[PDB]
Amino acid sequence: EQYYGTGRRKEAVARVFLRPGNGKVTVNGQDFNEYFQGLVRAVAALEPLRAVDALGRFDAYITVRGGGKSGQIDAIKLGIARALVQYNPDYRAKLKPLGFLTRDARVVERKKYGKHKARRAPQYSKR
Amino acid sequence: KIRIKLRGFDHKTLDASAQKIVEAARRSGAQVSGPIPLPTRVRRFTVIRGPFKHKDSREHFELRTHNRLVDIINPNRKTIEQLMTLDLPTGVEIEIKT
Amino acid sequence: SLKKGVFVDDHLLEKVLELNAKGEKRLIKTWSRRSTIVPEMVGHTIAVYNGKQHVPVYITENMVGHKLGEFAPTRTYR
Amino acid sequence: ARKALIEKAKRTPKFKVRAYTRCVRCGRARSVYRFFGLCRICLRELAHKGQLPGVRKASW
Amino acid sequence: GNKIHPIGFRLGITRDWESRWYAGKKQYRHLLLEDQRIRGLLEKELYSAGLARVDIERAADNVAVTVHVAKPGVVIGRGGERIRVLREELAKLTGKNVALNVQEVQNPNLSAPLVAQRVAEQIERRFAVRRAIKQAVQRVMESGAKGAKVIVSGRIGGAEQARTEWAAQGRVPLHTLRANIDYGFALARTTYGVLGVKAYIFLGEV
Amino acid sequence: GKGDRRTRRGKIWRGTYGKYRPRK
Amino acid sequence: ARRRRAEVRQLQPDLVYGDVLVTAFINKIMRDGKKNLAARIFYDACKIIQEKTGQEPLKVFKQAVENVKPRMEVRSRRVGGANYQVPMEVSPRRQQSLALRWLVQAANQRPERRAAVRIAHELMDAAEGKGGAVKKKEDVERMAEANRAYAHYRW
RNA sequence: GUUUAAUUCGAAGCAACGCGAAGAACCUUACCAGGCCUUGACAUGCUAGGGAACCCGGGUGAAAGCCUGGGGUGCCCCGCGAGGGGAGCCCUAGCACAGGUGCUGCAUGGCCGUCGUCAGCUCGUGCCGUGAGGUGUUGGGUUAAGUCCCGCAACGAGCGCAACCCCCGCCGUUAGUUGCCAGCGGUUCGGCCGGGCACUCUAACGGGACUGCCCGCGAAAGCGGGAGGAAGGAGGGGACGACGUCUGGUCAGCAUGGCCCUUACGGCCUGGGCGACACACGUGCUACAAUGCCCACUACAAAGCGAUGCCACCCGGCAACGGGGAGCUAAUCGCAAAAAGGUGGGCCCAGUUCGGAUUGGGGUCUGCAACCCGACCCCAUGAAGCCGGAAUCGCUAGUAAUCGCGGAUCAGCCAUGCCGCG
Ligand SMILES: [Mg+2]
Ligand SMILES: [Mg+2]
Ligand SMILES: [Mg+2]
Ligand SMILES: [Mg+2]
Ligand SMILES: [Mg+2]
Repeated sequence: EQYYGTGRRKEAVARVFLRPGNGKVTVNGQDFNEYFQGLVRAVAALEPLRAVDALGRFDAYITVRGGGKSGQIDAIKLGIARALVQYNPDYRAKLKPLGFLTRDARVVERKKYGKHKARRAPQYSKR
Repeated sequence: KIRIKLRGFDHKTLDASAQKIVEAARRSGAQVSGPIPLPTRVRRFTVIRGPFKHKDSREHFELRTHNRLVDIINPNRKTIEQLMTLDLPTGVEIEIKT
Repeated sequence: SLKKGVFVDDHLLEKVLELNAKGEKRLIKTWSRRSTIVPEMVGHTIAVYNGKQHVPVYITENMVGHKLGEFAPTRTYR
Repeated sequence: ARKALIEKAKRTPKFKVRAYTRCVRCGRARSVYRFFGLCRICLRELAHKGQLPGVRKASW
Repeated sequence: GNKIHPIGFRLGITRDWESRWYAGKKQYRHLLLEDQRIRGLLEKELYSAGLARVDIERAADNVAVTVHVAKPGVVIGRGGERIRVLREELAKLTGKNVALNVQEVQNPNLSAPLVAQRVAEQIERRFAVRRAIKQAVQRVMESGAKGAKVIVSGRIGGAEQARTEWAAQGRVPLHTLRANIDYGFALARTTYGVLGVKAYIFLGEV
Repeated sequence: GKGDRRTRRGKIWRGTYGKYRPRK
Repeated sequence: ARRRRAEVRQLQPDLVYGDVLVTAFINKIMRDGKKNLAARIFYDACKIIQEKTGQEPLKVFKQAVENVKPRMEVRSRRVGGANYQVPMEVSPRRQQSLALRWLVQAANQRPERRAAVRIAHELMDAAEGKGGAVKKKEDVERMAEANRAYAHYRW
């Protein structure tokens, strides 16, 4: 009666749950409209709809789990498309060529000994 | 019913043991939900390689502790015999809680 | 910061309370410092070491919360 | 002061006032761990050896 | 000077530890405490037989100690007035389940320390280094081995200088994991002083 | 001396555990 | 940076308008790793010329851009046995990147207490040809095309 | 460097200078001053007196040390008995002795750094040369690379690059004390419950990426691609550091030759010192502000840690904190509140509601004890600081900057430095 999506970027977790509704899109309660009040990338989290000309259509339950805020958004920009394909699989050639169906993994670098912020070596003094 | 975890710094000695315990009941009594892998706990120790001035060039060690869990759903009076009978394990410690 | 309770070293009272069975003298040669300047003792002079010698001072009413180790300077530069 | 200081770290004299540590084999003062009782030296020259259970060399 | 401890690089894989037991939180040192003197007790008492390894089996209360020596005919005693009295006289510091083993050795000259043990023993006596290793790194390879390497350094000839030495034939891929190479730690107190006798013995793969 | 013996300055150099911190 | 000629990063276009050029500028004003805090300035400025006049804040943006992209410029280069400077044209991509960083750094100089004020002005004042970003633009050409005589290297 | 009595020693361009220190209030401590001890603070062995062992105390003495006291009196060769002996342990005397952070890293072992993650170091056969030796490793091209290709009197290999190891990107299974109304039944409408294991998450083994295919280019390796695929040409980090130079660094982590010290160059205590300051440099910390600064309200972590410890919570406290005490020997309990973020009001350019150095007074908070030589907080005092010369530093991607969260030694103690996390 619905389709599920997974979305992990920058070690974030945001369970994505698509249903065929009309206009309910919230997150753990709160309200995605106003959970994310004051953003800029906010519209960018729902992109695979206006790019498929189908925003005024389905509905979405959302669960997030930890992770970074932008990483919480950028992961949502996946589980949408990382759903639907189960019984709505023709949603591909107007996505992957345009370039959405990818994790874009960019995990941080760990701090390393003998350095500072992982790659900034200390000041160097020949004198 | 009775509760046991399994703690070992090496999963190979732990998983096998965890696979070993299942033999003394799951093939002695009712089915048992398989091992329950806890998130592995680490004791992360990084030490300066050098013995003197060279403070950098350090090297890192870990004393990982792999924790796993097994719960029996029907404590069978005959299977428990098969437990203590298994006095051939490995260098791993386990506890029994109620 | 001397909280609920103040202090002063033991043999000090040995070396300073016998100075009052008759309100006694002033001469002394001891070895403590971290003690508290005793409001009940603003009437003597106390031998306080520095590093090589004991350098004392006449005690004065105002000296209370401060420590006996301040009147004996150590790093001879000033 | 090699064989003269560790002995002090036994009798426990003055109050909780001089309670410090001491590596076993290396007998070294600081850089000692309360887990192994070994200086950062007297640990490696057994860690790399292997007399230190589960103490592999990290990697991540 | 580089190349960190090959075994120290092995360790957590291939060759497993020279001991074996889990330990709890605050009982680790408490067990390690007397665990080390167990080894330290024998590395000059059990020596005249060629010691190369000593496991430690524990889990709780009972301790099983297994030794790996090549010449057991003297550590065992004329009938037990050694191996069975070494156990009893071992609890005196650690009242534990006194257990022992003695694993045989079919080919001594294939364990890295035993060479370095033999070399230092041979180095102590006024012997020809360069031509006590050449014989050695050959009889290693002779005993079915397939690679070796035995480096020593110190006061060769007692001269004021201190050049190391070489004696090797074949492949010793130290940097590879599956190689399985044992490593020898020796020591030689001498007339002039202290030496440094090492040894690598490649063995196989997979 | 930030974080040592007898002043008042600052403790992002001395720590605080065991110092005066709650134990039991 | 000697052998292979590297790869130009390709950027995420804007959401509001439909052009990479927009994002190409908002990330440029971004400081201290503060991203949303920058698009306000831009879009708060956008929502001024909408009220200033019937000039769309984008369909004008690009004109001062083409009023800040120069043509030919100099470059310091060592020859002979001392130090001189060499002129040339301008790489088109560089011409673009040169413009943006020219634009933003003109903000903080403008005497404006708030924020987006520092933005739109240097944009607008350069929409006809009387802006700071124009001065520093032509000055290079003033420092460049005055060196027409260096006709041997050039390449 | 300067000085004090001591300001212990080492470290010396790149390889020293938030380095040995991941523990300079006393001890740590190695330095100074004074007091005292000399078979000891330690180990093995012998002789003699008293005694077993071992607990407790006092006077004095700064402490140590010195003197003294009460008890108590074991295990083995005899003898019930008055009484002989012995092993261990302790104190007092003679010893053998040990002991020293004393010296030489230019006498060493081990360990470490640099070149340097540079890409080189070589062998077997053959060939050229009387021979040492050369070739192979050189030439063109390519790459991170002696990586690889063409050619080449050379052809192959070993050490090294890589790869086999670890963490992340994807997925499958196993397994469900975290999680879940994604479907239902009670809900103080909390995942609290019944309940379930797809999903979340966790940790074991595995498939997967090999220029595999296709459109072209350069013969060749290789290149512009493109599709599929999560990722495509090494996907991105870790650990791994060859032959060898630096007669490199370390007798101060340790062992050790040789010289020396042994009534002290050994040992214990109180105090003082490495924090001393006309100066100068190294590495960092806040800034010198409107993308800014305060106040109130409103969400998201990743990792790490802890029972004789972590501290919810209740009250008290105008605050660091105090009394009581839930839970947790640990995916449960907690440390723990994360900041930038969003809303809303103020401040409208000022030396400022920017910054907190100094300093007066006042506090709680750990331990025998907090002046030189602790925080946090209150009333303030509120300095220079308006972007910095010659120069010079790191950084090619989730990197740079910015914002915050842990760990490691510990009775307290050098933890804004270090190592990890987001
Ligand atoms: Mg391995
Ligand atoms: Mg992916
Ligand atoms: Mg050297
Ligand atoms: Mg601040
Ligand atoms: Mg407050």
